Amino acid sequence: PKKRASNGRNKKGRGHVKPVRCLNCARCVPKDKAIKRVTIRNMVEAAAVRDLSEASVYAEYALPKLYNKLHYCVSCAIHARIVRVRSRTDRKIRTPPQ
Amino acid sequence: VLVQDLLHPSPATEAKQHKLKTLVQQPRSFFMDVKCQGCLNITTVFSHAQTAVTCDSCSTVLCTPTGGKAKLTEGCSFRRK
Amino acid sequence: SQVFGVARIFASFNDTFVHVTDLSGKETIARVTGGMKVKADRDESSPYAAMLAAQDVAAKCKEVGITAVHIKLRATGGTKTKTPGPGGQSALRALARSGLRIGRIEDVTPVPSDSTRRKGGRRGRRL
Amino acid sequence: VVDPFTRKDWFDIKAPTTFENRNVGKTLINRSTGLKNAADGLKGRVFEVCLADLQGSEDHSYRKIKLRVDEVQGKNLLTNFHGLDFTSDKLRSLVRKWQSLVEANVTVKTSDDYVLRVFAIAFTKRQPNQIKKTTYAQSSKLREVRKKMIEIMQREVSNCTLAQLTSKLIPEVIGREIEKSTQTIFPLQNVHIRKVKLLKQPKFDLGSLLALHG
Amino acid sequence: MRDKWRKKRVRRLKRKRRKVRARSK
RNA sequence: CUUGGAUUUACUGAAGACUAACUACUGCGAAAGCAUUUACCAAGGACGUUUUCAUUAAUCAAGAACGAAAGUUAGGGGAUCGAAGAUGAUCAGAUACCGUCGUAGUCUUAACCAUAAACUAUGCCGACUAGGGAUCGGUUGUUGUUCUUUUAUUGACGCAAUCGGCACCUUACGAGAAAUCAAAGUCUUUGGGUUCUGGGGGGAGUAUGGUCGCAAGGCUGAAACUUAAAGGAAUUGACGGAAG
Ligand SMILES: NC[C@@H]1O[C@H](O[C@H]2[C@@H](O)[C@H](O[C@@H]3[C@@H](O)[C@H](N)C[C@H](N)[C@H]3O[C@H]3O[C@H](CO)[C@@H](O)[C@H](O)[C@H]3N)O[C@@H]2CO)[C@H](N)[C@@H](O)[C@@H]1O
Ligand SMILES: [Mg+2]
Ligand SMILES: [Mg+2]
Ligand SMILES: [Mg+2]
Ligand SMILES: [Mg+2]
Ligand SMILES: [Mg+2]
Ligand SMILES: [Mg+2]
Ligand SMILES: [Mg+2]
Ligand SMILES: [Mg+2]
Ligand SMILES: [Mg+2]
Ligand SMILES: [Mg+2]
Ligand SMILES: [Mg+2]
Ligand SMILES: [Mg+2]
Ligand SMILES: [Mg+2]
Ligand SMILES: [Mg+2]
Ligand SMILES: [Mg+2]
Ligand SMILES: [Mg+2]
Ligand SMILES: [Mg+2]
Ligand SMILES: [Mg+2]
Ligand SMILES: [Mg+2]
Ligand SMILES: [Mg+2]
Ligand SMILES: [Mg+2]
Ligand SMILES: [Mg+2]
Ligand SMILES: [Mg+2]
Ligand SMILES: [Mg+2]
Ligand SMILES: [Zn+2]
Ligand SMILES: [Zn+2]
Repeated sequence: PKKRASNGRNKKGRGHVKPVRCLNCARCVPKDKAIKRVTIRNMVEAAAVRDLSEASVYAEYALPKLYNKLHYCVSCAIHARIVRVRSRTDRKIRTPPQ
Repeated sequence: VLVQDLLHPSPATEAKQHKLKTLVQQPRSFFMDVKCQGCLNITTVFSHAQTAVTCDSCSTVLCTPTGGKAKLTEGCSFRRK
Repeated sequence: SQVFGVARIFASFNDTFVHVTDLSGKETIARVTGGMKVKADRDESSPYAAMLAAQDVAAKCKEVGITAVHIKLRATGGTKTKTPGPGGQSALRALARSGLRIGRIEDVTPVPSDSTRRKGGRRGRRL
Repeated sequence: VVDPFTRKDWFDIKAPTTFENRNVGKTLINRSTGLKNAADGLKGRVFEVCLADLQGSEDHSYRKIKLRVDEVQGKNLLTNFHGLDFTSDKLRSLVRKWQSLVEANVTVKTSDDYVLRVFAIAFTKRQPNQIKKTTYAQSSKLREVRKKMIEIMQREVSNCTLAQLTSKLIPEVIGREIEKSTQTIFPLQNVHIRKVKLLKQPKFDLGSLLALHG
Repeated sequence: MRDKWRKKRVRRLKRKRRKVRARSK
C-alpha cells in the first residue's frame, strides 16, 4: 500500500529533480529525497580551545568555524542513525526535533 | 450559515468580491477628466487606459499604461465622471 | 615578532599529513605523515599517529628557525569527502602544546562548483 | 646525508606601501651560487598573507592578499599586489538559506594596463519589520543589480591605477557604493568585492614599483 | 524469478527462434 | 605506485565535462524535462481590460509533433565516471558484493530508436459541496517600518481584499473492503458531456500473421493445456544480521 503521502520525497508540481551523491556511499539520490543536515561545527574541540589560545600570537583572535552541508541517501542515513524509524502516526510529524 | 439573504448581500462584502462574482457583474473601472498642468483642456481618459494618451494642444503624454490602472504624469489632475 | 611557516595539514580518512612550508609554500621544512609513525595500515589516520607526526614536525622546525606557523587544514575534497580526517584535530593540538605558536587558521578544502562524476556508481558502494 | 638546510639563505619580505605593516616575515631559498643566482630563482614567488596582518585591525581578517615578488634588493624582497580572495569560512558564513544570492564578475584593465577580473557578491537584506520567512528578490531585479555591479567595477577600476585601486579595496569603497546604488532596486547586505585576479601585467617598470616601496 | 530477467530470457529465446526459422527462408 | 623521488607543497599551462553553496513541501513547460553571465531569436500562462469576433466549442478511433536513460549509423571529441574484459581480496565455491586498471558508453554534430515504477500507480471539459494558515504570479485599497537623497513620481517591508497556480493542516456533510480520500464526495434517493482499459490464476505478452526498425526491438496479438485458488487492505502473533 501507500506508505507516505509525500512518497518519501519532496516532489510536487515537478517532473524531474537533479541527483546528489551520498557523502557516505556515493549513491545517486534525488535532491528533494536526500536527508540533508547543515553542520556548523567548531574547528577545535572544546578541550583544546584553551591551550591553542594561549599559544596564539594574536590577542583576542576568534577561532573560525567549520561549515559543511551533508547529503545522505536513505540507506546510509538510516544506518548512521541520522533518521530513525518512527511509528505510523509519528512519521507525519515533520518539525525538527527540539 | 444555512439561512441567508442571497438577494441582498451586504454592500461592503459585495464590493470585496471579484468583479465577475457579484449578482450582476459590473466593471470597477471608470472614465476621467484629466487637467494637464500646462494648459486647461478637458480630456476624457479611461482609468485602465492601454494608450499613452496625448492631449490635442501639446504633444505631451498625459498617462503611461501599467499592468492595471494607468498612471497619470505629474501635474495632471483627474476627476471621475 | 616571530618567524612564521605555514602548516598545510591534509587530514583524510586514510592518513594525516603534517607539512610545514614557508609563506610561499615552495620550500618544505618538515613533512611527517601518520604512516611513518605506525606499522598498521588501519591506523595511519589515527589521532595518535597525527600527534606523533606533529611532534616530529615540531621537533624539526625549531632547529631550522620556525617559531610560529599558520594553519591551512584541508580534507580530501574534490569529488570525495569534505570533512577532515580524525587526525587533523590532534596534530593541530599537538603543535600548540609543543611550543610552536599559532597564527591564522583556515580551511583550504578544495570545493568544486558541481564537478566531475564521483566514483562508486549510481547505486553507491554496496556493503 | 647533506642536511639541505645548511645551504639556505634567509631573505626579508617587504609589502607595498598601500599596507601598514610591510614587514610580513621571512623566507628562504637555496643559496646563490656562481652557476645560478638566488635572485632570478627567487623572484616570481607569491605569498598569501591575511589583510588583517597587513593593517593591524582584526576587521580585515576575512580577506587574504597575494603578494608577488619581482625584485630583490639584497636580502629584501620587494613585492607587489598579486590578488584578493576571501577566507573559506567567512564566505561560507554568508551563504544562508531563505535569502537570494547575487554575483557578478567583469574583466577590466586599470590605468597602468593591469587586467583584472573582479568578483562581486551580495545577498538580499531582511528589513527590521519583515514577517515572512524568506527574502527573495525577483529575477528581473537581480539582473538589474548584477548589471549595476558590473558598471561600478568597470568604472572604479579603469579610471585608476592598481596602486590606488589597492587603496580603494581596503575600506570596501566599491562594495559600499554598489550597496548605495542598489538601494532603489533592492535592499542589500554584505556587498563585498570577494576576489580579485591578475590576468595580465604591463611591461615591467621597476621605477614604478620602487616608488611603491618608499 | 525476477520479472525483468524472466522477460530478458524470453527475448534471447525469441531471438534464437527467429534466427532458427531463417534457415528455411 | 615509490631514492629513476612516489604521496605532499607552491606557481604556471592544457583538455574536456559539470554549474556546488544560495536550493525551498518554491518557479516554468504538453510530457520527457529545465539552474553560471550577457546578447540575440521566436514563443507562453496568469493578471488587467466599459477592446474585438460572436458558438467559432468539449472530448476525441484513424492519423500527426515531441518523447529520460540505455542502445544503433557516421564524423568529432574523449577530462571524470565506467557495462564488457582483466585482476587483488573474501568464500566451501564465488564469474558478484569490496579494491585496482580499464573498452564501448558518458559529451557534441547529423540521422535512427519510441521504450521507463514515462507515477499522482488517480483521463479530459463543465457545475456544486468546508473551514484555516502559509506560499508563487498579477491587479486593487491602506502603515509606529527601512531606504533613494533630502522627500516624493524610488524600491523594499507591513496590513486588507481579490483572481489564477505549486502545495499543506483540520473535519468528515459524504465515500470506501480498508489503507485512506476536498476528491477517490454530490453513485440502489443509481443518468452533465466525452475518450481509453479490465472480466479468476497460469500458459503469456508465448505462437502465428501483419506493420514499423539497420539492428536491438516497437505496435497489434491468440490458442491448446493446466489450476481452487492467485490477489487487496487491515488484525493478532511469530520472526528480523532495523531503531529506541
Ligand atoms: N489565507 C490562505 C489562502 O490565501 C489565499 O489568498 C491570499 C493570497 O492571495 C494573498 O497572500 C499573500 C501572497 O500573495 C504572497 N505570498 C504574499 C503574502 N505573504 C501572502 O498573504 C499573507 O499575508 C499576511 C501574512 O504575511 C496574512 O494576513 C494573509 O492572510 C496571508 N495570505 O493574500 C490572500 C489572503 O487570504 C486565498 N484567500 C485562499 O487560498 C486562502 O485563504
Ligand atoms: Mg511494504
Ligand atoms: Mg504545471
Ligand atoms: Mg519522471
Ligand atoms: Mg547494508
Ligand atoms: Mg511489466
Ligand atoms: Mg552556480
Ligand atoms: Mg524561483
Ligand atoms: Mg502560471
Ligand atoms: Mg536518449
Ligand atoms: Mg546514446
Ligand atoms: Mg574517455
Ligand atoms: Mg577509474
Ligand atoms: Mg568482471
Ligand atoms: Mg508502457
Ligand atoms: Mg513517482
Ligand atoms: Mg496522471
Ligand atoms: Mg491527493
Ligand atoms: Mg501506466
Ligand atoms: Mg500577490
Ligand atoms: Mg488530511
Ligand atoms: Mg475507488
Ligand atoms: Mg483471465
Ligand atoms: Mg507456449
Ligand atoms: Mg499484505
Ligand atoms: Zn548513501
Ligand atoms: Zn494638455
